[PDB]
Amino acid sequence: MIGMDRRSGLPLSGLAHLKQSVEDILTTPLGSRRMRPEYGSKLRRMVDMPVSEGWKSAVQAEVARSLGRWEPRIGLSAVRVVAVVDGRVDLLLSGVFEG
Amino acid sequence: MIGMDRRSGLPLSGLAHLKQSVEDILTTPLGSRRMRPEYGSKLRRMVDMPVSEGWKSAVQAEVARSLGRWEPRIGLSAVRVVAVVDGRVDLLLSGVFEG
Amino acid sequence: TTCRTADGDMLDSLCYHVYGHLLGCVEATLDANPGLADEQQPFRAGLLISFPDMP
Amino acid sequence: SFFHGVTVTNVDIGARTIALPASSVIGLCDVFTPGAQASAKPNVPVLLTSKKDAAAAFGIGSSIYLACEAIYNRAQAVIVAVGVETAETPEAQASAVIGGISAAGERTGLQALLDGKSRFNAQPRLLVAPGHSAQQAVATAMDGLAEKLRAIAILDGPNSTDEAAVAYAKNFGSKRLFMVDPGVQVWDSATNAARNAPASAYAAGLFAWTDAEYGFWSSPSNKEIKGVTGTSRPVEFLDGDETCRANLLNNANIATIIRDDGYRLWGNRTLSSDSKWAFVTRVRTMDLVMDAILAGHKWAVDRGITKTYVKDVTEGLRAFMRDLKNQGAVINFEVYADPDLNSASQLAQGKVYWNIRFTDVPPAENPNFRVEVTDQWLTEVLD
Amino acid sequence: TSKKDAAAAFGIGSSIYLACEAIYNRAQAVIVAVGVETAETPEAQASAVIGGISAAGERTGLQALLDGKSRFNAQPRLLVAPGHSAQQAVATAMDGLAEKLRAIAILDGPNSTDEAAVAYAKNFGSKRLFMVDPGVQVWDSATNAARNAPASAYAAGLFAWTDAEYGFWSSPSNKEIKGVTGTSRPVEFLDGDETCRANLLNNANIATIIRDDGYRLWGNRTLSSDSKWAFVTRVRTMDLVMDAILAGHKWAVDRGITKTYVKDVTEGLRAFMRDLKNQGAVINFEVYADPDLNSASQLAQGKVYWNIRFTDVPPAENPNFRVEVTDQWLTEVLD
Amino acid sequence: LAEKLRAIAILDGPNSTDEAAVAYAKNFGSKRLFMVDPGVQVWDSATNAARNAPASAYAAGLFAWTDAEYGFWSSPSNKEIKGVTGTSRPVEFLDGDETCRANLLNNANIATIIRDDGYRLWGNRTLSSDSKWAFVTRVRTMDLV
Amino acid sequence: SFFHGVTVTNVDIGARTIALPASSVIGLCDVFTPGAQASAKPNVPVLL
Amino acid sequence: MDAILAGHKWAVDRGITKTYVKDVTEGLRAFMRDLKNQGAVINFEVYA
Repeated sequence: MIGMDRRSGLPLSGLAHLKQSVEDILTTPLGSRRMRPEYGSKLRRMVDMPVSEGWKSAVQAEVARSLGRWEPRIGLSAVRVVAVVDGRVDLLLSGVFEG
Repeated sequence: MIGMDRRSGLPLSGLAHLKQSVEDILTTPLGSRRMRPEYGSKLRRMVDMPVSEGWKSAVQAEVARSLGRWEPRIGLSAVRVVAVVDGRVDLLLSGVFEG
Repeated sequence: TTCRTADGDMLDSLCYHVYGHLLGCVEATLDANPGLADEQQPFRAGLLISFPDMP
Repeated sequence: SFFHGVTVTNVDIGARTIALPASSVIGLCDVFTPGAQASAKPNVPVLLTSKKDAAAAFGIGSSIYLACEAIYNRAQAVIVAVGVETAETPEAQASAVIGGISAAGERTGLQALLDGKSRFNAQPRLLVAPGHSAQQAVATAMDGLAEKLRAIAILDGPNSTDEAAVAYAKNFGSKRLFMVDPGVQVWDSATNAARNAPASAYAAGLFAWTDAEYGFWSSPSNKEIKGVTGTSRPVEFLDGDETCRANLLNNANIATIIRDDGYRLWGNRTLSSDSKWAFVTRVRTMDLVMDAILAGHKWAVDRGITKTYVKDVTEGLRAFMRDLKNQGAVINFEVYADPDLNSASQLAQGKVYWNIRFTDVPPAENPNFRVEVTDQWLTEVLD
Repeated sequence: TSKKDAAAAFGIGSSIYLACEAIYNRAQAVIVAVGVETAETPEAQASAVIGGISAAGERTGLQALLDGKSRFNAQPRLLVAPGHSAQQAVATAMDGLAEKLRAIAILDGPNSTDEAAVAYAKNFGSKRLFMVDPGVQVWDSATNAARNAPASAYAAGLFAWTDAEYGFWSSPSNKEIKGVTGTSRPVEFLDGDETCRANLLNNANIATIIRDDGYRLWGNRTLSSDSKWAFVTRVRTMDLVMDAILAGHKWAVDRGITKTYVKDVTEGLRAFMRDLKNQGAVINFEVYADPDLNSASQLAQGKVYWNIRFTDVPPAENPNFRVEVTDQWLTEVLD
Repeated sequence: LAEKLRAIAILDGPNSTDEAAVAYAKNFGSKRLFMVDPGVQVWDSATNAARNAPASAYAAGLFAWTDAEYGFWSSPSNKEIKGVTGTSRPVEFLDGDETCRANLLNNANIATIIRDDGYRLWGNRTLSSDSKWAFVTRVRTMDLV
Repeated sequence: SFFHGVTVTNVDIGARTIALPASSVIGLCDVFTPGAQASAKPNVPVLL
Repeated sequence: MDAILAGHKWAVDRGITKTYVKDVTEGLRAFMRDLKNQGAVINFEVYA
């Protein structure tokens, strides 16, 4: 599939089109799109929730949900919480490459 | 079950109602109740009986009898004679809690 | 069933919480509302939208 | 013969239970006009538990009923309202909210919230003086009052620009102060227009709602404020930029209301200089487990230090922290009798020490994601 | 003992209730208040605070605090005369009173410039004097404006608060003052500069109130000439472990010098210092009966000597950091 | 007399202010003296009102009750007094403040009566000068063994 | 009796967290014409 | 050097106990350890 780049308008198909779709999904909220209230992620609503073992069960679900809905060309490998520094939660998201 | 406290008249259901019924039974004799000559215990008649191995077979029976008759909400665990000090017989009565 | 907006509320967000879907439910809201489309899409603090029944 | 008969003793060596003091009592103090419709004297505290009770005690149209309206529209909690009378100068209004003491030997302004436990058995955990906390005299007298009650006094900065809000927050530095700067612009039912609210009672409606819906260990820093319809001097936080206008306020320990008309509170950093007590979650759970132990261990003040006494305080203390661990309040705990501080000379004075070490569940204020493309699974398409 | 108790004994408009309000808003401690009647001139007010003895044979002014233990069994440890300590006559009378009570007499200098604060702090040279120079600008609920407080009772609330919060071995020199809504003549403390205006006052053994509208006490040095007794923490713990030994050993005044008496005073003295070490008051200690001073001639007169050596916990008034960029772990980027 | 019987003579101070309560307890210094300062206000059946009791017989009701309930090694210094309905000159003990007015009397070896309507005894220290015999529990078990 | 009652103390001996001062604030100083459209004064700093 | 100076203003009168030097360094190693896996430094050595 051939799409356009977000900045600079360039037609890129494989590498950055798969990256500009996933990295947008993690920070786009629900209801921000016009007439599409189910596109986006609950990750903007996961801010200031307490970091528990049931919280990681939700983020690993919402990564698997919001990318499983609207990005079928990405196979998710692992969403591991690797560091809690100063309230900042480091979640490693290693994704496979297709095409 | 909701009952009243013996002193002070307060309505207590679980903790002290199960205790004011068992601790009363061990020192209430038979025939002291009006028109109920079978309520009470033989433990007031076990005073000045010789402390033998057949005597503990009677007290562990009369604890299991007089509480088994009129207190079904208490499961008796163990009535162990733990000390004979100066004729005083220390019988440990650990009871379970229900409700 | 008239509801009052806030100063940053938008039309398709509001009637998705009320109705549950947006197929044929936004332009019917603009139809049965006098002068709603004339008003700017980021609604003012106290405009009144009457949401119709049976979308 | 010592005693001749049947002895039935009660040894009473059970581990007791510990309850929490409900975590959501709101201490309110604002202006109201006394008269025939106001059923409250202008300096005594009045316990409030409903919106109908707030209008029947202070009258509709008072400045303290508008603060009770902001709390009861969002949450459902217990308000210890004081209520003061209107002074002539606005400077003398700040002298009445602070109060002090009266000539009859009774507390007058904010000091009457110290009578909230001895009169209603409800110690206020949220100290709110809406509108008056922008003055530094009231906010620094509510700061010293929040340590007497172990409460979280919710300040609100002035409605000037962000330079005057940061310079206002540089005066406090104490871990029991929570500053919500941008003013809520709410719709007035009387004038049928938008009026400006101090945005401090609306924050109290979030600290009282999230404790009854998510727990006191959950910060209110992403929850909706239902009543608002505007925000004077609106803040900027677009998507993910670390240099937004709202993020430069949360950097300076100031809570904001980010979104369109501020239907999301934003900020869980209290005005604390120590980065240990920076979060409102860690301050609130600490003052809740330090008062559950204090008000829950008054049965063990002359029991006598036996081996079944220290063990049945500890096992009654682990059972309180284990009812907090599976509830989600803490991650893990460690309750033990102190081996060093329980010496032979400390126990001979009646002192016995217990250590309660635990870990609060921190709020995820920044979930960081690290996305990457690889070539490891590029060789997967061969068979 | 409470803010309701101070207004009932002195009234709201009194200048001594405003010193109790400065203490009770920050901490909750016992106050032995004296109180004097308002004299005519400001010079004759100083002679009433100093006091002395009366014609009836009774201590009147600051000397009435020496009756604080004979009547209430609560000897004062913080001596505060707010506003009157800025005169040299009262502050010299409070220094001699502070050694009779083993107390820390909290002074306050004049609210003039810093040259008038160094020239005032150069008069004393005594290890039981604590000076807080810049005047607190506090809200007055009687005139509805911001008045200038003497800033001496507000430091007394900090000494009473750290004993209940951190212990008596902790200096209040970073804790916060509550009622203060500003500082007259604001002092400078910018980033880390050792030539700030507030640091030059701590170099002259004067505590300050530093930050934006005054919310931090700054300075843990007393007005001592010796550098041994420079810290307020060391003087405060020494006067506390010497009044606990004195009042705690009044059972041993005619017990007879046996072997089970010398051994069981030391074991009651080692256990007292051991309970201070794990509490956090001392770092280590060494309690032993004196080998040389317990001679056979001194023991035969009733004199028996014990040595209690310990180290206090010094306040970390200058945590230094030494950062350097090296190339030592630069070859770690090879595998 | 308390040394002739190896007893514990339960005193009661005056119902005056706390300056007069400490200054009265500074005369005794012996380990067999237990002082309960605030006078109990108790309801009367004769005058049909609240009369002031000396509060020394109500403390001995607790010394006789804890020996039958919890034993002679147990201090009566947290147990409830049943007949009372108040306390003359009520003392302050709010939650945990160590400079409360009830704690300033226990520091001077004086037992008090603390809570609302005065329904608790407070203070296990006897009026002893030695730090060894300060607790009234230790003096009671020593005279019993 | 030092204190007869229950003490609950917060010992406050944990390690703290250190955050960076954001590294990206650009101090600027260049000329402009003050007037009606310019909402600043010609010597004061303006946050942008 | 500006994060350490602005982040250690809590420790300027805490009193030098063994749980203070141990717990300033524990928060100072964690500042550099969270700066090392972030990629800013390569390795470090924090010690009193």
